[PDB]
Amino acid sequence: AYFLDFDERALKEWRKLGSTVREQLKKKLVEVLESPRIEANKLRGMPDCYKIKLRSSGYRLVYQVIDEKVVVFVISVGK
Amino acid sequence: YFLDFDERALKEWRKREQLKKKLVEVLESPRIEANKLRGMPDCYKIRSSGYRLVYQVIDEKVVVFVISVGK
Amino acid sequence: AYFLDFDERALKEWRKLGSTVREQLKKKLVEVLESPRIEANKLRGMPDCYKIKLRSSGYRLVYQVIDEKVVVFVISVGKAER
Amino acid sequence: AYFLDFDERALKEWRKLGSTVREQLKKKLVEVLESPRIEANKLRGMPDCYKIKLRSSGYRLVYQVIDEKVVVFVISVGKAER
Amino acid sequence: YFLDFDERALKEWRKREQLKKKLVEVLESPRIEANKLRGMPDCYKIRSSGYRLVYQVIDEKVVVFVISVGK
Amino acid sequence: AYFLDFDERALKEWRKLGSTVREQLKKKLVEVLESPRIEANKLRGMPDCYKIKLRSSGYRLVYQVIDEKVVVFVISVGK
Amino acid sequence: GSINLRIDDELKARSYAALEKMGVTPSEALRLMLEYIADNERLPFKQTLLSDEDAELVEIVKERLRNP
Amino acid sequence: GSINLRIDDELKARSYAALEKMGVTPSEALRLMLEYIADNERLPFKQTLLSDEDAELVEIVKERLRNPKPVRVTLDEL
Amino acid sequence: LMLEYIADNERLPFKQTLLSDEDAELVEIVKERLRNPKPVRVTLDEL
Amino acid sequence: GSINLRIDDELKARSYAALEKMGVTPSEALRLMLEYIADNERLPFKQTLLSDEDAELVEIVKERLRNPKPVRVTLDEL
Amino acid sequence: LMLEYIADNERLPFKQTLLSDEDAELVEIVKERLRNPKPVRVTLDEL
Amino acid sequence: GSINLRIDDELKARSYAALEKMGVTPSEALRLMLEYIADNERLPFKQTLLSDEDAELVEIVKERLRNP
Repeated sequence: AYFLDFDERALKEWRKLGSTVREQLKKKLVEVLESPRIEANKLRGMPDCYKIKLRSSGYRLVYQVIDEKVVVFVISVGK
Repeated sequence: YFLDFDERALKEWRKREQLKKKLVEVLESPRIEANKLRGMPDCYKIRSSGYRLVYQVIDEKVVVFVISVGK
Repeated sequence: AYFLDFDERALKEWRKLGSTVREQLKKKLVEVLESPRIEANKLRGMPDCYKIKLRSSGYRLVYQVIDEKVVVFVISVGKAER
Repeated sequence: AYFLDFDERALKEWRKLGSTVREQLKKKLVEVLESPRIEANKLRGMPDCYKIKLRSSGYRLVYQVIDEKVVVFVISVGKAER
Repeated sequence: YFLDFDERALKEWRKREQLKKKLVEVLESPRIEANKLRGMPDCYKIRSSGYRLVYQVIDEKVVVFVISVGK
Repeated sequence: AYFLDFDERALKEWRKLGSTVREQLKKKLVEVLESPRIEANKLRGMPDCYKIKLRSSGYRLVYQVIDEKVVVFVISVGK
Repeated sequence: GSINLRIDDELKARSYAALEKMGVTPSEALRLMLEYIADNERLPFKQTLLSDEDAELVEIVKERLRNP
Repeated sequence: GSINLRIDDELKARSYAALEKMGVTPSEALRLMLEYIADNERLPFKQTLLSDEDAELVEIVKERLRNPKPVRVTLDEL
Repeated sequence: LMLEYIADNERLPFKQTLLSDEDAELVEIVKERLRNPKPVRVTLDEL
Repeated sequence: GSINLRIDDELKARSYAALEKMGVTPSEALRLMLEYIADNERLPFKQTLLSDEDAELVEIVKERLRNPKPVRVTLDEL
Repeated sequence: LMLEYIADNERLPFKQTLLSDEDAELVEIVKERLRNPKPVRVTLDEL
Repeated sequence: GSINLRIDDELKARSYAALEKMGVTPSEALRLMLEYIADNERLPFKQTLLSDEDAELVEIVKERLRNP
């Protein structure tokens, strides 16, 4: 139940995702929005940044969790 | 992987079914990063009971080395 | 202020301080109790542990701050080594 | 006190501060010049860099302390981002 | 070890005898911990001139990868 | 030209070294006493501690360098 | 909805004072903690109690890795 | 003293559920936070907004230390 | 022996420095965008 | 002002040799150190003596956190 | 390939965790002795 | 031997004041620095000038590892 923010660039990238691929990323975003910190997807090298990784397609979402505003901040979408 | 027990750990074990069930999963692909006992080289932990088993994975000998079992 | 806990060993050590030395340790303790994290007194090598140092006498108090209970947990009081 | 160096870019930024804002940055600078390492203002990710922060205005000064020359080297002055 | 050059590094090289003399020593046992460019994965540096060559050692391909040559 | 301190235990260990082995350790101690910080012998895990390692025999000396007193502090000798 | 909180007088003072300095309102502060707790099922503070339990497990492993 | 907090209905539900699982009363949780804030002068959450503000400060330092142009000055010049 | 490692771990015993400087690319695009963030709150319906 | 330092003959030799190689005068070196000490209130050397004093403090903390025995107290009890 | 590594590096591609917990033993004897240090200044002649 | 040092009056004050606090004499302090310099052939201060030269070399490597 974290809020969801998208960077504009991240949102623009999102707009030009295949209907299929964003459907599956979205299914993992909503899992993320409730308990956003998945230790396995920690993007080492940046504060509180995590990946969402797709088995097929190989597309990647990167978000940062900001606890002080309870937001998940989607920064990047692509490959 | 090979499975080694320290002498002390084996004494603990004797005094188990559910842990053993998780050990065989550990024996194939032993490095579960989520249970990383941070602060130690290559060491990991294994719901109920609140009992804790600690083992070390040694790449050069393909063994899982159970060091401690208890609380 | 944060709550104050003393370990049993730490309290025993506290008891056999000169009236003067515990007097000045206490005065810095009340300051710690309202802002327990002095990053300068950070005791590296253990989670959330900090020192209280007395210029004279050379006595050392070590406490750990447990934020989840807002307590300062005094673990050791003394002067180790020569 | 430590010597004071400004980067050319930093000095240009300094020039176009309101008389008030540079006035308060300056007043904290003279304090820094006699004890430049405030570990609390430590800028993590670069060697020996520290911040000066103004409560109001939100302006940030960044300096690096070069002990081998006893200088404080002010690298940036401004307010990045929204 | 294999020897790879980045395109930019090779342009630098063209514009050398003493460095090459040290490279062949680097090509056999490439990891000299004393010249570790700390702050970077697997990167190292190579008296006179004050010129600097930087290379990365990649264990999985046995290459020494010269990235930069200059000052 | 650093001063040389031995821990008493380190000195006792030293006393019961073979005449041969201490002769070669000593040859490396005097190299250490002038420029004590050898980056390769850094004993990772402790402040400013370094090894002196012997090819033969396999005996080990451990010292800590204390710049503030310009001493090299020999802590351990053995295998 | 609404929540009614029993608070020590002195703590109301010091905590509100501090919140103004930070430019965060008391209501925003408390709604953050509740949302956090709701989603993470824990308090937002450092888990130092659990942290130094692990540190002692390590101390036992260390001692045992001395003589396997 | 007393505090009245205006709270979304669903958040009251979800947070109370969570607090009970933990065996912490809503008052105890909020009194911890207020005490923390009072003593530490910050929110107990990771300071990641401040963290990636510094990250950009570091980025400006890095860029400028490439070609440093120091100028020795006195306060009276400032 | 090395095969027994690759069997279980599903990777090479050497350090994956290729993924190191692939995750560095991502960090870059992320470090860069964190410089100029442009946040937008979105209903999942609005996705 | 002025300072007179009593110095061993050989150390004067060896340190002067070293200072010349660096192109630093004995006065500049000593004025850096005195300025550092004045502002930072410590010697510029690694604080390793203090470092391994803390290391033993850490050792007592570790031993005691094995079986912690906290006692809640007030200042008036102390 | 793995042979080409061991040829030059003079070790195994896996991490030497055996030397890890051999250098830990030494650190222990060192950590322990740093607790009760007993320093003695010595002429190299006095050695 | 003996060394004669020219020193600013204010710096003599502040540095001696500080040395008493530390319980180190001015002579001991200066003999340490000279011995250090003699043996290590460098000043005892952090080599941050050399440090942030290396940091810039890394910044160039980083940029180049983006597109090899």
